[PDB]
Amino acid sequence: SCPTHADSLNNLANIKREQGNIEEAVRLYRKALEVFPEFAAAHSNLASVLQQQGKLQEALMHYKEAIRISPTFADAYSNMGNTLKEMQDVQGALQCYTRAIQINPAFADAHSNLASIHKDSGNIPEAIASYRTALKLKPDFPDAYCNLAHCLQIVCDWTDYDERMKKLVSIVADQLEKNRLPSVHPHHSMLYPLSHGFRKAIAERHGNLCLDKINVLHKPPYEHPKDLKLSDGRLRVGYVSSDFGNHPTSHLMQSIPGMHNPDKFEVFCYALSPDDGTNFRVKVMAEANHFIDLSQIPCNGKAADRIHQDGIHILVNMNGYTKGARNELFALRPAPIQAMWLGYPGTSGALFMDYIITDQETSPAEVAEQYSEKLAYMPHTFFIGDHANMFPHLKKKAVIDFKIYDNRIVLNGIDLKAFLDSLPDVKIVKMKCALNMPVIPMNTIAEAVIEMINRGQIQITINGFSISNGLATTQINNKAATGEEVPRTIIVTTRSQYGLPEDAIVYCNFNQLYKIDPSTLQMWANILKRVPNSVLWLLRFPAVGEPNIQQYAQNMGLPQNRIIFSPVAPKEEHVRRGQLADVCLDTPLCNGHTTGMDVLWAGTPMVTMPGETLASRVAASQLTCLGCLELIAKNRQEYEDIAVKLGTDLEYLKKVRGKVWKQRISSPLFNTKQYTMELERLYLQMWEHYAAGNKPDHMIK
Ligand SMILES: O=c1ccn([C@@H]2O[C@H](COP(=O)(O)OP(=O)(O)O)[C@@H](O)[C@H]2O)c(=O)[nH]1
Repeated sequence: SCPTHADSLNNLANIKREQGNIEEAVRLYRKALEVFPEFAAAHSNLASVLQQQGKLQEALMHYKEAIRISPTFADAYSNMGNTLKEMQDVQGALQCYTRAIQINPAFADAHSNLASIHKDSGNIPEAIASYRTALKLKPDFPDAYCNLAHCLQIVCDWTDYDERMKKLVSIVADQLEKNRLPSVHPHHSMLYPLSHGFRKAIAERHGNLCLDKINVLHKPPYEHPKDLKLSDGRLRVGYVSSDFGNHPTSHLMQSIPGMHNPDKFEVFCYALSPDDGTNFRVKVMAEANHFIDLSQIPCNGKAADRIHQDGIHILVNMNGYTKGARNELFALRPAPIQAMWLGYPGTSGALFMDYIITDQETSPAEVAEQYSEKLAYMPHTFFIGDHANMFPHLKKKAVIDFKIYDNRIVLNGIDLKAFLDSLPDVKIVKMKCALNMPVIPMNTIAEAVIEMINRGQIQITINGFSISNGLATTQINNKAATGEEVPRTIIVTTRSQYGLPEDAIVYCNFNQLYKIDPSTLQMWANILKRVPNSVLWLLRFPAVGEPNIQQYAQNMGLPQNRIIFSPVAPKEEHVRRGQLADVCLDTPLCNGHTTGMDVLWAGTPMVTMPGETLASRVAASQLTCLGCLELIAKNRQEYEDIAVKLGTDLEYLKKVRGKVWKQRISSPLFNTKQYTMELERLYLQMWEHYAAGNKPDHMIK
């Protein structure tokens, strides 16, 4: 019952904790509490190691004790908050934060945590405010600084940008050198000028967080299959994602599990999130050989057991370091071969991952040192899209002529042909080097369509055919607006709907604004200045970034009307309105990935400049697969030149649009059947290699 004794125990456990011996520390803390139970400091310490080990429910118990013993303990309130946050009790976490701030107005950590809550809930201006307050109270505060840095990045606040990037590097450099966990998230490292080494290290450090959380389970190594006998000659492939539902990932690969060859493969889909009722989740469950809902097995131990009992040979990680990931499953290694795929544009940096599925364009062998996994190449690009299936109505288009452009007033529809054949005089414009663009002339009918658009009407009727206003698809068929269903009506899309000029080159970029940096905007200003008859089309993504971007745009000499903003739209509208643009200017810092497949499906030429990171090379990979090497810039000047040519030489622009318009169908880019077959071949290399007794090595065909 001696406090001086218990205190000595506490001091000793801190020692064991800094040596990285988490397990012995817990034993010492527990000894201190057995001696002197009213020991606030011991409860608080034991709580944060229990939190590290993912034993949240029990850590919460000890934080509460620490609070009862010392009601002035703002540090304990703030930590207990983090625990509740991790338990998905954000209401209770918020209470813990504000209460710490009430007790100690100058307690920086609580302000930083309060900010994070806002940052997660999309309230960026509020998060930015609380971070700034935390930094005023505690100027040397890496976590706060780096998160604020990301907030500023999100809304395009480039105040002291150059100096900011320099301090981020200095922070990561100092933390890595002192063997601490870097304040920069692995997913965000792709945005800052860190060395390839630093990025991988960050990733690794983060991957190790899973280890304390699984070591606690005390699980033995799993015995993996050495053959395919128990699976009747079938390779068992497990796809693990928290995004089987209305999420970009499903928009890319939902068709794949059903395209696997049942003779050689047995597809197991492991959902980390619960059913959201969308068709995406419905399709994958219906076409996968087995669909397992792991969201109902919260214990990573019991969940990995499930995977192992299914007998998976190749386990595929589609989350990496994104929201909803449960990499503890991979840390446990329930499969002999575990690969990174599609969902995360980076390296896990962790031992528990063997391959990263990619291609020679995205990840050339000379930069194989930015990954920790062995490279596994797909023949063309590793990127795939399900556009051919989700938006087949965009396979053909038709225009209306107002005195011929291919992107001023556009009609799409599965029944578009039958409607045209009902019209009196339709001119059929040929595309050279089997393809044509029907042109509806300015008639009484063509006037009624314009009319519906100008008056903001939902829809009209022409010769019994249903003509829909592209702005109101969600009132006509919400499932069709989200991409879950193919539209059953003919849709009209115009530049007037979005305030785009009818007589100008339209450069577009439909990415989140965080992908844009000062150097990129400067590049785009140079283009707009060299092509005076043009505008830049961007999205309010988020809206608060618009005033910031516009502000810098005018510092570069661009009048307001040069950049035109639109609101974020439903999937189908988003993809469809891409048809309106003449050219898409890709962001070099982090390319449009899904967004890249989007603009390409509309037959819109995309100009890109491949960097060194995987994230910055996906666009070029897409383009080479498509067959457009002349849209790939080697440097900033060639990028600006390529865009200035497409903008000023109208025949060259017509020729390239015609290329993308044809090749998006003829190339293997949107071919999910071929892609799946290539993927299967890649798997079999992986398996043959492992069965032959070898350890993972690069897979270049
Ligand atoms: O106006 C828009 C703009 C974007 N998107 C969708 O939002 C997602 C963007 O997510 P992400 O930032 O991850 O795109 P990526 O980085 O993969 O290109 C994509 O599915 C787009 O199709 C949309 O539905 N409407």
